[PDB]
Order: sequence, then C-alpha cells, then structure tokens
Amino acid sequence: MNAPDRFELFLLGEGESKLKIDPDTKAPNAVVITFEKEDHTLGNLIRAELLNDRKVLFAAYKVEHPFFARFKLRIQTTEGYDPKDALKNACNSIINKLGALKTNFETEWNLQTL
Amino acid sequence: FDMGGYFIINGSEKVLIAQERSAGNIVQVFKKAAPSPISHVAEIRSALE
Amino acid sequence: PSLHKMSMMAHRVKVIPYSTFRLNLSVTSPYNADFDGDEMNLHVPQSEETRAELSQLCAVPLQIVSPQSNKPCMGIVQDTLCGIRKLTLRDTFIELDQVLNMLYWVPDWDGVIPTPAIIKPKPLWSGKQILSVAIPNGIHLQRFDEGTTLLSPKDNGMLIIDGQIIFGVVEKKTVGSSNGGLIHVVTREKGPQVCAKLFGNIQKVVNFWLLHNGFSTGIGDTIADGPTMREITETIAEAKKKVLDVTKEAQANLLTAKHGMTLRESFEDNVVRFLNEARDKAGRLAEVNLKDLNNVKQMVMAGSKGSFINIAQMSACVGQQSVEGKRIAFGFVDRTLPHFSKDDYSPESKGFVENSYLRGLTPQEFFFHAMGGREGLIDTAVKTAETGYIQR
Amino acid sequence: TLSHLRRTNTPIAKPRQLHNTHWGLVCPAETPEGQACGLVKNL
Amino acid sequence: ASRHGQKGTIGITYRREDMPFTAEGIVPDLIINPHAIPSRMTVAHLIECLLSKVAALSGNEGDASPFTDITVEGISKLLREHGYQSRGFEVMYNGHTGKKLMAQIFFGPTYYQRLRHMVDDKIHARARGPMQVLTRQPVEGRSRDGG
Amino acid sequence: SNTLFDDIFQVSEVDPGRYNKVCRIEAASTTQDQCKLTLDINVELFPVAAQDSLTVTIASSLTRSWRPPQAGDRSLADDYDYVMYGTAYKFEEVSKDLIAVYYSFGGLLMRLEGNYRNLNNLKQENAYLLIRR
Amino acid sequence: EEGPQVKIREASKDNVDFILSNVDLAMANSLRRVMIAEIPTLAIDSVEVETNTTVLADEFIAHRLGLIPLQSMDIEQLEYSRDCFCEDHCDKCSVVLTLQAFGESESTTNVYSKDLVIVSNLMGRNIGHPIIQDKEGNGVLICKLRKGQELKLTCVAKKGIAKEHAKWGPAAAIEFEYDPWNKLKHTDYWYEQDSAKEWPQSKNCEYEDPPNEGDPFDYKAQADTFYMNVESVGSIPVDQVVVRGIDTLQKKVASILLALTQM
Amino acid sequence: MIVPVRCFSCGKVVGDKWESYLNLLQEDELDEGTALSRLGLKRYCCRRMILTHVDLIEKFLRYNP
Amino acid sequence: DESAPITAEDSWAVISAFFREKGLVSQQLD
Amino acid sequence: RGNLMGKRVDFSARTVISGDPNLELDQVGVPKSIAKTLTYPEVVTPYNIDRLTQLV
Amino acid sequence: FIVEDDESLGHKELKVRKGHIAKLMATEYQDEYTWSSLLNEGLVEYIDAEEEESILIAMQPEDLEPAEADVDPAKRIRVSHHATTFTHCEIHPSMILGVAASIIPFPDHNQSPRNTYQSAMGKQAMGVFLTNYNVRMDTMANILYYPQKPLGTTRAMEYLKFRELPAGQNAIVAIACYSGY
RNA sequence: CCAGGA
Ligand SMILES: [Mg+2]
Ligand SMILES: [Zn+2]
Ligand SMILES: [Zn+2]
Repeated sequence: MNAPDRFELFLLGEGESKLKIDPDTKAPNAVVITFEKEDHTLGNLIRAELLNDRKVLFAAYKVEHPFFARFKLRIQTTEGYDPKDALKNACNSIINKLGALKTNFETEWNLQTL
Repeated sequence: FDMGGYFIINGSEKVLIAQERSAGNIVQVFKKAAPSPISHVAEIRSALE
Repeated sequence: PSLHKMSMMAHRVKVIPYSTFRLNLSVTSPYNADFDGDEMNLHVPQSEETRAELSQLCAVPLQIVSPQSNKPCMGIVQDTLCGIRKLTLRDTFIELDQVLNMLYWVPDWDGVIPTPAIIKPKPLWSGKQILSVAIPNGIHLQRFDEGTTLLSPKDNGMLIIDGQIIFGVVEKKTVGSSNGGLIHVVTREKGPQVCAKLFGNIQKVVNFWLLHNGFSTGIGDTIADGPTMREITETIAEAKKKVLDVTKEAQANLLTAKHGMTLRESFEDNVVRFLNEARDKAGRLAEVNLKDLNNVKQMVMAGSKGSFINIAQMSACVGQQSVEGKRIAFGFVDRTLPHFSKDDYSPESKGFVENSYLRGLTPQEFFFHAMGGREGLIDTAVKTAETGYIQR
Repeated sequence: TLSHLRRTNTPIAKPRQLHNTHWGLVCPAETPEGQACGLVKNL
Repeated sequence: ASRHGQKGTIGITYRREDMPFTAEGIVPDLIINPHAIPSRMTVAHLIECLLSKVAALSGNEGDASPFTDITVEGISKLLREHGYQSRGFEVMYNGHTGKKLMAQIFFGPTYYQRLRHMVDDKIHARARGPMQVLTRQPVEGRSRDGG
Repeated sequence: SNTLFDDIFQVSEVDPGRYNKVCRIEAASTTQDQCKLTLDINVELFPVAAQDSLTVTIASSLTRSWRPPQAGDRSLADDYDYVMYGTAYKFEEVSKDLIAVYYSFGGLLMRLEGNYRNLNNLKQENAYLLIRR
Repeated sequence: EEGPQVKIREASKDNVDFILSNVDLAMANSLRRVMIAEIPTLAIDSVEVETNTTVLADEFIAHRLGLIPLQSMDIEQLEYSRDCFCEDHCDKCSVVLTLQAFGESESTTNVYSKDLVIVSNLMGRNIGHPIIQDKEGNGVLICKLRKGQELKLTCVAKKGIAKEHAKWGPAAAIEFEYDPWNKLKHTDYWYEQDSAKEWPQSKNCEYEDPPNEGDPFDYKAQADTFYMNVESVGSIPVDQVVVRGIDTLQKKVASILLALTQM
Repeated sequence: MIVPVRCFSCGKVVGDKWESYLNLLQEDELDEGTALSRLGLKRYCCRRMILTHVDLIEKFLRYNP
Repeated sequence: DESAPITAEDSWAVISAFFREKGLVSQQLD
Repeated sequence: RGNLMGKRVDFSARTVISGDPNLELDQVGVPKSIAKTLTYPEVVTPYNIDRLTQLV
Repeated sequence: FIVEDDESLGHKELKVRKGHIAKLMATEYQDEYTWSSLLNEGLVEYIDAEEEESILIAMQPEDLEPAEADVDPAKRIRVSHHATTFTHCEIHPSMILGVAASIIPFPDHNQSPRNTYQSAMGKQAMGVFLTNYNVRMDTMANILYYPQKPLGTTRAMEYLKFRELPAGQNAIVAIACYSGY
C-alpha cells in the first residue's frame, strides 16, 4: 500500500536528469554530483577510480537513504583541473578496463571445451 | 486432521472451556487471621454427586 | 501510556513511502518504544498559534535534557553504541578511501581532511580522530575512570579538548543518557538544536563504519574454556559440600540461631547465601576466561546490551530459583516433587539450577525455573495497573 | 486449534503461581501475560 | 518471530546485491540484531540454528527435543565434518563494496513464523469524520473511521 | 617551521596489553640520564623490540587540509622510518628543572620526561613525531 | 594481453569457475552486483485466467509462472513494452504463451513448464522457450489436477531486470572470494584457541602462497585476484551472464559520460 | 504445498527436481542427503527447499470438486 | 531376551500407543 | 472522565512504528497515505497564494 | 510406568520390557497390542495429584535403575538413582509440556519466560490450519503459500501433526549489525 | 462481554 513502484529504482522520473552537478561551497575546486536512479553498483566503482587519479584530492559517495535510488558523489581536484573532467576520465578508464576484461574472458572461454 | 471435540451452533464452532473449581465433600482446616474471635475453622463444602 | 511530558513530543514531518511511522533511534527511550509491533499516535495542529506551541515548547531537541533527573533523557543506543566502542579503540585505524566516505557522511563537515595520526609508512587515521569530526568545537570534557592517569594506559575515562578526543574509549558513560555526558555538555554548551544535530552526526559516522566492519553474536560467544568448565564444575562441587556440612550440622542440633531468627530461618539464609556466592564465582570465572573478541563481552563492554549475570547464567551456571523470596517450597507433603525423598533440603531439591543455559536444564531444574519465572510474569502483569492508578 | 481444546479457566490463596502439584498435569510455560496470567491453565 | 519469544517487525527489505554474502554465494533471507540475544538469554535460538545448519547439509532431521544427550559440542563436530566453521560462523563480504567484513557472521537456517499482525491492517488516519449522536464527538475504531 | 627535539633512545620494554596492532614503548635517552619516554606505536606498521636504538624527533612543521600524492616530487621532510601527527595535551612540572609533556596522536599516547627543552616544546596541535632505525 | 585478466578453472551449461586478476575489488564487486541485478531476461508478467478448477489460487499459480525460466538468448532484439509504441503489448515487445490442461486420467495429471506453448510470432529469435534442464524433459512442475480439474490461461512474457523483480534474475548464487590466507588483514578471526586450526582452509589457498610467519605485515599490499563462480538459471548461457554483465556495467558507465556530454 | 520453483535465497530452479528427489528415495532407497546432493543441490539454502518441503497439494487433491 | 529392561528410546514407542488410542482431545470427547 | 477530560479527536493518525538511522533526531517518517489524509487549514495570503493554488 | 522390587533376577525393575516394546512396534507397522493392552497388563497406571503424594518417580528408566559397581563434560550435570523405593517411572519428562510448548526447540536452553512467550505467539503464526480450507466459509482465513517442516524438531511434534501442517518456513538467518535497520 | 496486541 504505501509501497513505491519497482521501476522507480531505475526509470528516471518526470523531468529528472541522471546527473545534477552542484558546486561545493565549503571547499575550492570541489563539486557535488547527484546521480538519480543509481546505487552502489556505480557509486563505489566511480569513487574507487577517481582515487586512482593523482590530480584528484577528494572523492567519496553516499546513499543518503535506502528508500531512494540516488547518490551524491563529491569530487575535489587540484587547481586548474576540472572535477567534471576528472569524473569524465575515471568513467573512461572504467570502460576501457571493462573492454579488456570482456575481450580476455571471451578469449579464455573459447579455449574451454565444456 | 480435524480432531473434533467442538460443537457447531448456528454455523459457528464452539469449544466448551474446562472450568476449574475446588472439589467438594472435602475437609479443610484454615487458621482465621490475627484480628478474629475464631482462631481456626474446619470447612466442608458438602454437595451431592 | 504517556506517563511523561516526553511521551508526547513535537517532530518535523518527513513524508516517506511504506506504511510505518519512522523514528530516529535515540528518541526511542523517552517514548519507551521498540519495533516488536508498537504503534504510535500522531496529532496535527490546525492553527499558526498551535504549531508555534509545538515547535517552541515541545520539540524533540528542547526535550533532550529533562527536569525529571536533571540529565539527558536521550542518548546513543544499540548499533551506534556498540559500534562507537569498536571504532574508538587504539587498535582501530582507517585507510584513506573509507576516511573520505566517513567524512562526506557528516552533513556539516568543513571540507577539511584532518591530518592522519600516522603519516608514513602509509597514511592512517584513528577512530577517535574521525569520530571527533562529529564533536563540535569548544566542547570540553574530562572523566577519570578507575585507574585513569593523564597517560590512560587502559584507554580509560575520557578527554575531549575543543571537540577533539584526546584519549579513552567512547561508550555508555560518554555518549549515553548520562549525567556528565557528551550530550549533557553539548545541549548545555552549544544549544538543543546543535545537540540534536550531533545525534544524527555521531550515528551517520558510526553506523556507516559498523556497516562495513560488521558485528555478530553466536553460540561460540556462550562457550567457555575446557579447563574453565572444570574449574566452574569444581566451584559448584565445593559449595555443594559446604551446604551438606551446614545441613549435617543442623540435623545434629549443633547450629546456633542468629538473634531474632528461627534455627531453620538461620539455616536457609546460609544455604541460599553459599549457593549465590557460588553462582557468582562460577560466573566471574567465565567472564574472565572470555577474550575481548567475545561478541557478548563486547556488547556488555560498550553498554549496548547485557550485563554480568547474563554471561554467568548463559556460560557457567543459572543459579538458585526463588518464589516469594524463599527457595522452591514443599508443595507436596515434605518434598518439592514426587521424584524426591521426603525432608530433602538439598540444593537440587529446593530449586538450585546447577547448569548453564548452554548445557541445558534437567526436568527438575526446568520446572523449578518455570515456577520462579512465572512469579515475575505475575508481578509484571499486576504492577501494570497498580502503577497506573498511582500515577493518576 | 489444538491448544484451544486443552484450555482451562479458573474464575476469581496464590492461584497465578505454578504449583508443584501442576507437574505433568498442566504446562509450566503456556499461560497468558497480563490479567489472566496463571488463571488460564493448559493441559 | 522465531520459536524463542524473539519477535519483531520488518524495518527494511534489501535486494540480493545489497545483502552481505558468504564466499560460497549464500545470502540471508533475514538479518536479526546481535543485541536481541544477551539480555534475553535465548540460547536455544543459537543452538536451533547450528543444528538446522547441520540438518540442512546432512539431510537428516535435526532433533531439537528437550531433555537429550545432544550437545553444542556434538553438533559443532558434525558441522566441521561439513566444511563449515564448527561454531556456525562464516566469513561474510559486504554487499555494497565486496570487502570482507572484519567480523564473521553467525549464519544458518532458523525456523521463522509469520504472525497475524500486518501493518496494512493496522495503519489508520482521520481528519474530520463520523461523529457519535449523543455526545456529538468522533466515533470509535479504525473500522468505523473513528478518531 | 623548524625542529623542536632530537635524541636517540634505547627501548627497555614493549607492551601490547590486549592491543593486537599497538604497543606502549618504554625508552630512555642514551645521551641524557634525566630523559625518559613512554609511547604508543603501530607495531603492525613499524615493529619495535627491546634494546633498539631509535632517533626520536619533534618539529612543528614538515595547517589547512591534507593532500595525498605529489609527494614524489614534494620534499618528504622524512629522513625517518615512521611519522605521526598529534596534539600536546598537558605540561607536567615534575619538580626541579624537570618537565614532562603529553602528546596524543589520535589516541596513541606519548609522555616525554626531561629538563632542557623549555625554549622548544609548546601546547600546539602542530607537533610531528619522527622515528628512525 | 592488456588490463584485467581472466583464467577459467571449470565450465558447464550451468557454471563458470574463474580467476580475475589485475582488478580493483570495487570493479569485481560492481560486476558481481550487475550479474545479479541488471542483466535483462524474458519472464511471464501478465496472466489472464480463463478457467481454474484447481486446488491452487489463480494468483498462486500466476506467481509461479513468472519464476519459470524462459529462453532469453535473443532478449536484446526484443523491446521493453514501456519503450515500445503499441497499446499494451505486441510482437516487437512480448512473447505470448498458452496453457491448457485437464485431468483426463483417473490418476493425478501433472502440469509442466513443457505444457506451455508459444502463440505469438517469434520473428525467428531465440526467445520464450521454457528452459528444460530436467532429465525426463518436463521442466518446472506448475500444477497437479485430479479429474474435472481444468486450467486454461494466457501468459504475456516481457523483457525486464532483477531490480523490478527477482524473476528476471538470470544468475543463481555468484561465489566470490579473495586472499584465502588473510594476508590483507581484512578480517579479525574469531577463535577459542587457534584461528588457523579453528577456521577451515579455502579451496583457493592452493592458488596463493602461504604467508610464512617470519615476515612483516605487507601494508602496501592491495586486493587483486578474485576467485569467482557464476551459476546460470537457464535464460542466458553461463558465459553470457559474465559477458552481458561486463557489457551492462560498461553501458551503465557510458550513460554517465553521455549525460555529462548533454550538460 | 506444491514444490517451490526456485530456491528463495539464491533462485536456483528447484521446480524440476521434486519428482526426481522423491524417486531417488523410493526406487533407489537412497538417504535424503545423498539424493539432494545427487540432484546437485549443494548450497544449504537450496537443500532446505526440498528437504523441508511439505507437498500438501496431494491431500488437497483428495477432495472431489 | 523379550524380558530385557527397556531403554530411553523405547518410551516413545509407549507414547506413540498413548496417542494412537486416546488422540489429542481424549478429555473433551470422553 | 471519558467525554470531557479525554475526547476522541480529528486530525489524529496511528500506525506501526519502525526505526531509521537516516532520519534526523527531531523528524518523523510519515507514510504518504497518512500525509494524504491529514490536513492543515492554511489561510490564502499574498505570501502563499501561488503555492496554495498549485496544491489545489 | 510401574516399577516393581519384583524381579527374580536382581533389583527393582520397570514392569515394561523390550519384548512389550517390540510387541507395540509390531502394531505400529500394521498401520493387536494397544495402550489398553499395557494398562490391563498392569505395566502402566493412571495417577492423579492426590495419589502422586504417596508415590516415588524415576525420571529416566535405564539411567535411574542399576547402581554403580571418563564422563562427558558437554552434557548437563545430572543427579542419581539412590532410591531403592521407586514405585513408578516417568514415561518421558518432556510430556510435562502442553501443545504449544512442545514445538519449542531446546526449551531446556531458554530463559523461563521466553518459552512462555513462544507458547502464545505460535497461536498467531500463519500456516495450513486444515486441508479442507478451500471448502469452508469462515470469517477470515490465513494460509501460508509454501509452508516448510522445521529443520530442528521435537519428538513430541510427531503426535502434534506439526510436520504435516506447519506454521512457518526455515529462513537463512544472519545475526548481524548491518545498516542499523 | 469474549478474544487479542505494546
Ligand atoms: Mg514493544
Ligand atoms: Zn509492443
Ligand atoms: Zn539456494
């Protein structure tokens, strides 16, 4: 009865962008991206990759409440570097890493006879 | 599986709840409390079967 | 019921999905609520005046420090209390990754990454350090527990300077609904609105940390050492003889009654006293043999749940059973059960439960514990209405 | 259903307590909490 | 509730991915709080579980009968024969990160009961409604749309 | 901006009372007899046994937020093996010309007893602890 | 070859045992999550009941029909009805299944997932076939009928993900382990006397070097090398649970890059 | 009543395995633990599904209409 | 050996017979 | 006692309570259905007029 | 059970012998030796509370019969068969329990009231109440979709029809601190 | 009244 529809977890709302980038007030060159209809699956993945970027000073994500599929990701970079670009690169690195993972699995699978 | 032991009265299943009582025809002695003229009483709740 | 002004408090609405009224855990205590199937009432003011009354006089933050006992009536509980001890041990160090999430989780965080307590080899932060981010500036606290020095070797007591923990482990005495409390000081020093924020803050950090650290409790936590069990068995064994010795002494008419007591009254007092001395010894044996890794000990240590007796009764020995203060009496003519001989004043006959819950109870132990158990349920039942009318 | 067909009512010294004489005849655990506690026996 | 006076309502429902998991791929159906057990001293709940874990693996009926010669040690030995750690603990991994939990979780089957008290038959709200005739005050009970 | 204390001590005892990853160390200065030291160390990170000679340094520098890498090109003010950052919490006047200063490195406690460093140590959040050998 | 590497240990119709090295735990997990939740599958979603003389409820049966695995090989060429342009469903977005069963026999008449018949045009794509792994070739036992017990119904199967309902979950349990010797100190082993004696040694211990006590703690050490086992239900073949999982997560990340692009 | 399709905990189809299990017991005389394991039911979550099932449907069928 | 003392498991064979005959509502019926 | 010292009242609501680590101390999670029933009578004023017209 | 000093060979021994036990289990396989058969053969007797006053009962037969002429530590601490006077023996001590308490697994390992609580809650637990549910018109009926027999059971449940008509399901349960929910 | 829930 007070139960929300199951698609609300993944299907974007009426006039609701996937990303909402707001700037952090408390810190210089820091931003806050709210990811709608997303969970840990993506949050922790991105956060961990931004951690690999040397020019990235701060990176963390939080699912403020479990009833809602959305998470806030805070990115802080060195002066001159843009946090949107930092996010862009980490996103790219992830894809390229997954691309190799698929290629490598495919090759190895084809070798099996079962 | 239905065990019975109940009655059907105007549609509904009714249980006769067993009622606890003290047994009759029984001699019992009790000390009647500190403020009393009588100190002890022998009681018998006599009743026919 | 509503036997308190704190049993009716003003809250901010938060429309949410699902059919239940959700409440912050620390507000549980004033209401006296739990989530075993409790229901709660909601009343809506209809005037600007009425609303003001609620927001300005009876709002939850205002109600934190209560006049009932001139101390806080809400504190940190359960998961957050349990996790708070665990987080604040010297042993507890957090890697950069998690520190960043733990920091971001604090809704009022300055954006300042605190300098790690350990800078190389490998930057590492302590629990104490990252918890202190929830503690507001200006907050000063000092507490000395048994054996606290300015060097706090056992991580005893508490020392918070400028809303930064210097030493000691955070638990019930520090972060609970305690007189000297971190909460008592915060409400008083910073405000009710600031203190209410601190509850949320302390929990958002702690709960997050414990979500990833995890915490459990198993049968293994009731299990005590092989030799500790031999030592416990032989503690009951010697107390069992000490009792027979006073019994033989009483049967031989050598016993000398204490002024203002029956020869028998005097005897029962001794028996009951030895048997309890025993249950406790046996208990204190296990309590000591359980390592700091014991999940039960861990809950008892933080003050989150359970006490000494619970360990004792579970691990070592349940103990003597009472009804109307006295041991199990002779319901049957000169005996407690038909499985006993007449005029049996032995511990086993008059309701001494020798075994731990882990070991299991004998049918006799089981029934006597059942008699003793029923007594408490009767007063719980009665007291409820007697207590109610007194209030009225 | 089973436990309802084995229920005992006691209307009106210390009746609520579990007596020694209740051994093997009445359940030491199956009794209500509150008002009827120990006045509703189960065989 | 379990068969140990260990009652409660659902606080949240999590999907399989959010849930903590054994390396073996097993996930709980139910997460109950450690804080229940100590104050309550419901040891048989823990034993029920250990025995039920062995029972599930062994395919034999786990005898949880009262006065017997079954010991927590006896069952422990049998569980070690099955490859699990004797006291029922199992190492779990956090569902959100995949990182091992610093704690090992007491995990196994336990017989849980569904009770007659469900939130939707309880939930009730009113704001002006039927009134009594005599007193001209709000009628009684959820049933009657009372206040 | 500069160093505040320097001396080489010798560890008398190492204590992990219930603590699995931390140890209270007892040392005395090889140079000054008056000088002693009590200190909690992450022994899982930098292990310490008794009779080890250790260079113990203070220094108020090398403020605002903390930055992780770039330290490759940055001047690692550590010619030392284990470094900590903590706060000075008490100034004990232990008779005569003798003083004792208390340092908390986020719970990891330290007590330095001596005399001379009147013109050095201060009640500051800023105080690093450097250890080599 | 390049970045993260795979080394398959065992294969079948139902299982993939492998080793994932040169990867972030976060990545290993995110893939694990996706396989469970975000891979699309076909499953019965609407059940119109014409007749039911059974001992079971209309919805009791209905529920089961969703849990029956259907061929989702070519699931990728089927549209989500939500995205489709019709009114309710069509061929471009659904598979229509039919089930007519009757107790002709004096003996108990069984109703199986094999008794399902496709009535919609398949556009010649590998879809909607009730998955039969059964030795005797019956598949899932839906119902039991006696004599005049008739069951006549219609099923509309739709493309979906496990987030909406666990029926669209193509994977059973996913096994996941790392560091079988606790070299990383990621767990503090609960024990009574000895944690080594008390806790069972992992299978994967053989695929890693024991720590050798006479060595200091490697703090610098990080988590790479993950021993996993992916189990399929039928809808998609074991390999494709892994591949499609890798691909879904890749697509999921691309959406973010694209979102930034539109901004 | 009536074998669950899919194990609640992991969702391994268990709907097909019922008759096969009941057969490995009457016809093969085999003990419950081996039959379950033969049928490839390795995780206890899956084991409990079959091992603890009560097929009430069979009684339900005993009534005429 | 048909006159051998009874074991503890054998008490269940008697309990089986008690219930085979009396049933659970013996008292209500009788 | 029953009609005067105490009264049955409108703008009341009752349900099962459950805890939340993500609510702020002073707030209360209110089910959508309960919020959709309980009402506040707000006076149309220049300040709220537009907002109010929208909820209407 | 009746116990008699009456035994040519040795001590005071329980009238019922392993021969009667097989004589009963023969009749158990047939579905001629009933409960009435044990009652008329004077092996077993009916004792009310007033009569109980004058008897002397052994809990276990075997454990509480032949005297002493190492010991497991995990087992509970038990007393002895000191009595040579034994008139009767307990059929089974678990029989002191009623219908509801007889579904409690290991009630000898729980705190007294926790047991009293379960024998109140199980009355409110859902499951199949009767197999004829589909043919009866009752106000309210709650039936569990997929009931499961318990993995941990009582020997007493055999008679209670519990494994045939269960009140719950065996859930995979973790006792853990998770999201604090 | 009766049965139950915190
Ligand atoms: Mg409650
Ligand atoms: Zn379409
Ligand atoms: Zn499973």
